[PDB]
Formats: sequence, structure tokens, C-alpha cells
Amino acid sequence: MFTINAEVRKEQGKGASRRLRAANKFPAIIYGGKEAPLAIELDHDKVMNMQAKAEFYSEVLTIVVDGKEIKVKAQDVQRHPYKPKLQHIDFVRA
Amino acid sequence: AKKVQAYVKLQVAAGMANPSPPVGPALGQQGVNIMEFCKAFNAKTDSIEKGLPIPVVITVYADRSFTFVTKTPPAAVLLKKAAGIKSGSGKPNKDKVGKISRAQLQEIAQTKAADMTGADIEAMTRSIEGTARSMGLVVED
Amino acid sequence: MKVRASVKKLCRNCKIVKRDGVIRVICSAEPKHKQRQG
Amino acid sequence: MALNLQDKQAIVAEVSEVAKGALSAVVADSRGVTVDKMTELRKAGREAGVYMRVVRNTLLRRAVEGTPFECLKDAFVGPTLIAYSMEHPGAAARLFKEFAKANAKFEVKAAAFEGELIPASQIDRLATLPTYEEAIARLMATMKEASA
RNA sequence: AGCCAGGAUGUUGGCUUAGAAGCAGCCAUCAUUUAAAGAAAGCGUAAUAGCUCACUGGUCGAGUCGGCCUGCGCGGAAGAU
Repeated sequence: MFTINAEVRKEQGKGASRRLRAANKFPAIIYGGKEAPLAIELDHDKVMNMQAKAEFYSEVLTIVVDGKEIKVKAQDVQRHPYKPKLQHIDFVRA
Repeated sequence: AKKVQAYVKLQVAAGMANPSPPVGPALGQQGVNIMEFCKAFNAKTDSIEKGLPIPVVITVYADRSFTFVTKTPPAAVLLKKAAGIKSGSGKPNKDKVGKISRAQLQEIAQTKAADMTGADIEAMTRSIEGTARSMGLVVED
Repeated sequence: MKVRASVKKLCRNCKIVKRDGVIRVICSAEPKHKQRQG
Repeated sequence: MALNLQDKQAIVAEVSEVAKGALSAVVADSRGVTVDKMTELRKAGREAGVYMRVVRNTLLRRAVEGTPFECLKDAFVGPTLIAYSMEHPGAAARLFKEFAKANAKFEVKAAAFEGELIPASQIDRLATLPTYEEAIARLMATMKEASA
């Protein structure tokens, strides 16, 4: 059971995303069901060490944001084109 | 036994301790005497058996007179005159064709129990199994 | 001596040492294997 | 080294011999050879069979690991290399005397005969455990003390 | 990491070769005594022999190994008043 911790994104966009990535974080989003898509940031190192194993992506994961566990499954992931890095992640509610 | 000189073991003839071609002068020349190999080795040879290969080890330093000592026969050659096929294989090691006995391979290893570390008597026979399966001789247990 | 841009360990014996700001391979076993960077 | 299900077996046999045993001695194989242990092999084999086992266990977590249960004085006999010769059925029969006579042939050493835990002492080469079955020496003076 | 030991058996695996015994190759890459010991990684040889190495047991008694990300530096770096 992987448990991710995350914060809600105040500012979204191109520059904001770039800034996040510079600061060892990276954006991600949750979507699914009746509830509205939730944008969050993630600490990059934690989640990279995570996504290394394959079970990360098959199994259900728990995201903690504002002290609330959301169970999601990793749907899609943007990687940096020529680095072992994550640009962005799509999570779907589960 | 705690210390050793030197030793040249070689399958010699029991029946008559006087070989030229196989060993002869090569069985001892470096202080060893060939005249003391047919007055004492034969003395302790008319009380057991004579005719099969009997390795010998000569205890010669430089004092010209040595102390002949005895030894034991080979276990790998024990499945030739006391098992079956003398060669042991016949063909390249790819197709098992050899064989052994089940009543045997227990009492043939008791004869050479003076050179086995296995403190149990039956523990010496389990090592025979591997030596009896060098090629893969499958037995009828 | 080989003086190379690319200096490397060529065998188990080969050891890499920097002396006076010069990467050098010195090998106990093989004389041919001693190198220098240049 | 395997993990923990392999070392414990060495300690299991060690504790079994240490507790379920008898008089035992020490053989400090600093430079074990092939015939040293062979001569001891014959020596121990005469003891009824395979119960006088001697392996090269001198580790604090191997041979000193079974010290807490029985033979709780091997901490001083746990340094450099101590091949505890734990016994089994019988008594002290000749293990001590045989070890003294074998160690006196320059076979490597025994840490000056450190000793196992039979008595209330530490290092004392005693020859009061050889004879333990003799019952025919009391039948030699009966046919010579009758006429006179 | 050094330091002290072993580094065996069937076995010198067979061939083709001149000879081939770990080490010319070509091929199989197996089993035994098991603490462990490659039908052998290097040296060595007429070829054996011999000398190492692999792994492993002892001594010792705290950290150690080599990948990733990035900062700054080193070499690569020879021209004419």
C-alpha cells in the first residue's frame, strides 16, 4: 500500500509548473467519478523512488491531501524526455 | 604418522618384486635401494595376496637403508575386479551403460576402511556411491 | 609509457593514481599497462 | 554465510553436545593441516563411533553462542581459535589423555589446554579417567596365596 | 581491505594432435569429499610439473560499496617580432 502525501496547487499554468519542478516537486491531478478534478503537487524524489517498482502502478494508492485519504490508481504519467524524471501524473479515483 | 619425507607411489607387481620396464630402477634411485625391495617387501607379501597392483612407498632419506611401508588399493579400481566391466565406461560420457551390484558396495569399502574419514562404518559407503557413479553407473537397488 | 587522453585500468593489477595533477595508471604486474594522461 | 536458518543449526548441534555431553577438551587449530584432524579422526572414532565431533568453531556467535545454556565458562575459551571437543555416551574415557598425547606430537596447539567444564577447576591434565571397566585384576591372586 | 589456511576427487574429461595433463584448440561445462575448491581467470611449460586467482574458514572489530542526481574544478590543450 503506497501512501503519497500531497498539497493542493494554488497557482496553475506553465510558469507555475516550471517553478514547482525546479523546486524538487512536480504537479499531478486526480479525476474520476462525480467529484471535481483535484490538482495537487508532489515531492518528486519520494514519488520517483516509488514509481520505480511496478506494483506502484497496478495496485491502488492512497493520496493524503489536507489530511484526507483519497484512493486512486495511476493512469498516466508524463516523464521528462531524456532524464529519469516525472513531469506530471494523472491519477483516477478508485 | 605425523611427518613425511617424500614418497613415490606406483602400481607395482606383487608377484615378483623385480620389474624392469614398468618401474625397475625408477622405483628408487635417489638413495633408495633396489636390493632391499626383494628381501623385505616379499616377506610381508606371502601372508596376504600377490599379483594385483600394490603401491609401495619407500622411507629413504640418505642413510641408505630405508623402511618399506604398505598401502591400500584404489576404490575407483574396486568396481572393476569386484563389480563388472573392467574399463568402467566403454564409450564417451554421454550414455549410461555401466552397472554395479546392490549386495555389494558395502563390504568392498570395509576392506579399505583404514583410509576413510567417515567415523561411521556406513558413512564410508555413502562416499563409495559417488565413486561408483563417476561415469553414472546406475545400480539395481 | 602510454600517454593518452583516455587512461584506464587494463587489468586487475592496474591502479589509478594522480600525481602532480596527472592521472596515471601504474600496474604492478604489466609494464605495458602503465599510462599517463596527455 | 546463509542467513539465520543456517547458523542456528551449527549452534543447535553445539548446544546439544555442550549440554548432552561429558568431559571435553580443546584443540587450537591455528594452522590445521590434513593429517592433524585425520589422526584425531581415528582417535575419536575409537570412542564408540561418531560422537566425539570436533569442528573449527571459535566464533562468539557460533561456539560461544551455546555457552549461555550449558558450559557457561567458555567465554574465556572463546578467543582466537578453540575447537571444543564435546563428548557423548560414556565419560571422560581417554579424550583428555589422548589429546595430551596428540598435542605433544607438535600438532598445532590447544591454547595451553584451556579445558572444558567437568570439575570445579580450569586447566588440569588429569589421568584419572582412563580405567572405567576393568574387573579382572582382582582375580590374579587366588591361586598363589593358598599353599602358604 | 589486508593478514594465516586450504584452493581436493572421478580427472590428465575426451580427441586431433606432434604433444595437450585447467590453460593449442573443439566441445561437454557434469558429478563427488562438502567449509569450499572453475573439466578452470592469469602466469608458466616441450607437456607435465610449478606459481597465483575464484569461492570459503580463521584473525580483526566499525562502518563499507557503487550507481543516480546536480554545483565548482582537473586532463584532452602545439606556432611562428
